[PDB]
Amino acid sequence: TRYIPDEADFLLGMATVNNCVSYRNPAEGTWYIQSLCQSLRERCPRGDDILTILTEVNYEVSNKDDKKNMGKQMPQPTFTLRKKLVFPSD
Amino acid sequence: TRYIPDEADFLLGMATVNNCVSYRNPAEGTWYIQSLCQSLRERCPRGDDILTILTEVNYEVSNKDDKKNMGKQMPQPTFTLRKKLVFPSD
Amino acid sequence: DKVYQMKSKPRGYCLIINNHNFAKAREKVPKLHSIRDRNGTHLDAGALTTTFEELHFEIKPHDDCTVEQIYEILKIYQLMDHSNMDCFICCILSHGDKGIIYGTDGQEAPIYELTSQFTGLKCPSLAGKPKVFFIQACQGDNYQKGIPVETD
Amino acid sequence: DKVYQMKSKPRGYCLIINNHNFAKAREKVPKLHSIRDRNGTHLDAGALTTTFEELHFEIKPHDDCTVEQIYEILKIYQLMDHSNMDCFICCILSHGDKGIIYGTDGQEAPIYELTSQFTGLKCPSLAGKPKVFFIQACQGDNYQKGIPVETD
Repeated sequence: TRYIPDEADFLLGMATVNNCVSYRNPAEGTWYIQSLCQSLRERCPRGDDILTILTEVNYEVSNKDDKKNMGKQMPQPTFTLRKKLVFPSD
Repeated sequence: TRYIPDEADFLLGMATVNNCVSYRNPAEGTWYIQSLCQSLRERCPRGDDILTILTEVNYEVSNKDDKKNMGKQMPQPTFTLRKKLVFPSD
Repeated sequence: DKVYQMKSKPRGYCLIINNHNFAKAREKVPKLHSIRDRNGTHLDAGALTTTFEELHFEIKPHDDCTVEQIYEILKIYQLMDHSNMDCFICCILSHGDKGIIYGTDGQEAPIYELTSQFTGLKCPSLAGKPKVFFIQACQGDNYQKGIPVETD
Repeated sequence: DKVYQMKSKPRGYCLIINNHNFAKAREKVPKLHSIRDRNGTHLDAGALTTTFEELHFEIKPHDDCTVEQIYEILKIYQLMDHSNMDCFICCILSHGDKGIIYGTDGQEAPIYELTSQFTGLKCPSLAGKPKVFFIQACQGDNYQKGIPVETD
């Protein structure tokens, strides 16, 4: 048989880079999870992979702001994926 | 004008997950850098993006082994990229 | 391009740890005296449920978990037989700080202590299959500053 | 899909920090008494040079750098005007340990101390442009174990 690393095939989607805050709109949900779900629902039927989708989440969340503090939020995926990750609808 | 996060648009390509070794063949180069260069030279002309390429590097390096210790190596990219990253040839 | 097999129904379990009520944290942990309940978090839990059910995952929600409860839940799934699954997803909605998430009791769980339960050696029936973790939490108390750029 | 602009020639600088000779580390740092020279590292430096020159980057090689020399080099590029560039790349080939890389002198540079020099506020002429870091180094002394899977 073949052997791959013990820690292969992980995807860790973080709402924010280390040391910083992430944001929750109490009437809507969090910037990160709401963006993630929107992108998944839109792009998974198109056959787009999760890294393309998380790139879009980085884009969308990067354009939001906390006008109280002039604050921003930067999500940050990390991965040991060895193949494209798609979630087909059929 | 528009504002994006201070830490946007980074790609960090690590040869290995935290706590573990990476490998160098003294007659060939390192598993990670040699795989990276091969994949870049092959796929950039095809228009493939850097995340697709680093996924392939994860695949290739995951199939190598250190037969002295039955050791493996698992590379690990992390990113705050907000767009597809391609390196065109023209 | 190589792509992960993704054809089982269900695709796999999608855990949702949904932490709203931090009364115990406010009560028991001095520095978390004024940590607030996460009003609106149910809207994320619902969005994830809809989204991943649509993508053929089996949703396993758990509301208001202490750190020990979080570890109990993950142990259950670490020891479960995923042979008939193609994927595993775990979503954590909570407060957090550098490298950790908080239980509703204000105890800390390091993120890599959570993910490491599902390595190939610890969960062989997920070997070679994608394991996806979405962590919605602060990772510290600093505000991320903005930088000016041209509009796309 | 949105894609980063990548049309300038050169595309940008591609730094290569190429650490081979660790005599000073062996001499000055007790625990690194038997840390070995990185024989063959020039083969990586050359592969990166060929590859990124082909992709229209301007290669800036630096051999056998102490931690202070590494910081000196990065400061130069942090203060440089990248207005006419579309990208910045920095490749580090060295020994390392958890979260750090070693200078040839066996001093430690935390990886995030290196990358953080190029944030939008610290390097405005790279704001909105991709900044890519490739780190070839150990991140500890543990062997990554193997797990059995079916052949593709």
